[PDB]
Amino acid sequence: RNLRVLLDTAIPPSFCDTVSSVLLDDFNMVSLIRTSPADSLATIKQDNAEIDIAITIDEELKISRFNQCVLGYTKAFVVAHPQHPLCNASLHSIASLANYRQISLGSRSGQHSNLLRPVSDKVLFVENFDDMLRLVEAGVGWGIAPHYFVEERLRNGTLAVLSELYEPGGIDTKVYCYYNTALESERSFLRFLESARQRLRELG
Amino acid sequence: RNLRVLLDTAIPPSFCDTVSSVLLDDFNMVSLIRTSPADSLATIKQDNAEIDIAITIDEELKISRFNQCVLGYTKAFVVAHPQHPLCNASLHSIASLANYRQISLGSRSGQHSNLLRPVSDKVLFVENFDDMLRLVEAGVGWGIAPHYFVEERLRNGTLAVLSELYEPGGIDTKVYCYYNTALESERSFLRFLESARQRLRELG
Ligand SMILES: CCCCCCCc1cc(=O)c2ccccc2[nH]1
Ligand SMILES: CCCCCCCc1cc(=O)c2ccccc2[nH]1
Repeated sequence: RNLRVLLDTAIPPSFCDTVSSVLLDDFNMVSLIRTSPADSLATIKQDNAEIDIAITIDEELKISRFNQCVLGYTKAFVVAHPQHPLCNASLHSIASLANYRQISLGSRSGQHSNLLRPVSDKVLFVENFDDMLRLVEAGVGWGIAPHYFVEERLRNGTLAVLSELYEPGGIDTKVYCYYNTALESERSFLRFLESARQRLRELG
Repeated sequence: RNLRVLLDTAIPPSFCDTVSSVLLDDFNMVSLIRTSPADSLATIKQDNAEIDIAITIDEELKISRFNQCVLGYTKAFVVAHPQHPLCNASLHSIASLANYRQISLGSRSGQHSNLLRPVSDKVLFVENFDDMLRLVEAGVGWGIAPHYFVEERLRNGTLAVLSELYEPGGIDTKVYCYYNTALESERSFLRFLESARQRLRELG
C-alpha cells in the first residue's frame, strides 16, 4: 500500500523532516512529492495523480474526495532589494505595492486562489521561489516568499522586509493538511497528526 | 474631524477596550459602530457610510478606497450541543459537517466571502451570534462562533467543541484593520497601530 504525499515549496525543511519521520513508523511505502504552492491544489484534483496527503498553504475547503485540517503555522515576508523605491516601508508603500512590479509564482493551470493570486497589477511570473529571489535581489521587483527562503539573505543585507507595517513579526500563514477521505478511518493517520503537530509545536 | 470606526461582533471585548482607549489620546471625536462580520466588508463599501476604520475578521484585500493590515489574532471554535450526533468529533465528523445543519450568520447583502461563507449545504441563517448559540444550545445544529461567545458555555458543559481535530487550540483567526487611504499620512494613525498592537500582544 503506497502513500503519495505532497509538500509544496513553501513548507520549510523543518516541517518536511517531521512528516517523513512519522509516516515511516506505521507506513512502509512513502512517496514524497514537491510542488509549487500554486500547483498544490491543482495537482491533487487530477484524477490520475492519486495523491493521498498534501501539505500546502493554499486555501480551498470545498475540494472533492478530500478533507482539510491544520498542521501548524509559518511566517512569510514581503521582500525587495534594499534599494528598492518602496524600501521606505511607509503606509503609502503598503498601499502602492499594487502599483509596482510583483514577482509571484506561476500556476501550471494558469489559475491562482485568493491566497496566492498576485495582488499587484504589474506582475512577473516564475517557476519556483529560487527564480523569484534572484529577480528580487536584482531590484526587478518585490515578492512574497517563505521565511526559510529569506532568513539568510536578510542577515547578509541582500534583501529587506516591508511587511512589518502590514503584519509585524512576519505574515503568519497556515499550513493545511489535505488527506484522502479513505484515511479518516485508519488509525495510522490518526497517530500521524497527533505526532506531526506535537513536534511542530516544539519548534516555536 | 469625526472618526467612524467599525468593529464586528467577532471582535472580543478585550480588543474593543484597546481600540477605543488609544483613539481618545489624539482624536477627540470617535464613533464606534458594531456590525455582523458578514456585513463588515459590505458596510464599508457603501459610499454613504463614510467609515474611516474597520476591524473585522473578514478577508478581502482588493477593496477600493481602503488599505489593509493585521492587528492581532483570536480563536474561534466549531460548537454544538454536547449530545449532537457529531459530538464524537471523529475524522468522519469533521468531513460530514457539510451534511448536517449549520447555523451561520446572515448577510444583509446576501453575499458571503470565502472565509464566512457557510461550509455546509444545509444552512440556517441568523442575525447575530446570540441567536446562533441559542439554536446551537437546543441541538438544532452546529456553528462557528468566537471564543468569548463560548468560553462560559463550555465550562458549564452547555456546549461542546469539535474543531480540536481540525485545528487544536481553536481556529486561530486574523483580525484585520481596514483604514481609509487618507489616514496613511497622519501620524496619529501611525501611533494607533503601534499602540493597539503592542497591547493586544500583552493579552497572550
Ligand atoms: C502584503 C501582502 C498581502 C498578504 C499576503 C497574501 C497571502 C500570501 C500570498 C503569497 O503569495 C504567499 C506566498 C508564500 C507564503 C505565503 C503567502 N501568502
Ligand atoms: C471546520 C471549519 C472550517 C474553518 C472555518 C472557516 C473560517 C471561519 C468561518 C466562520 O464562520 C467564522 C466565524 C467566526 C470566526 C471565525 C470564522 N472563521
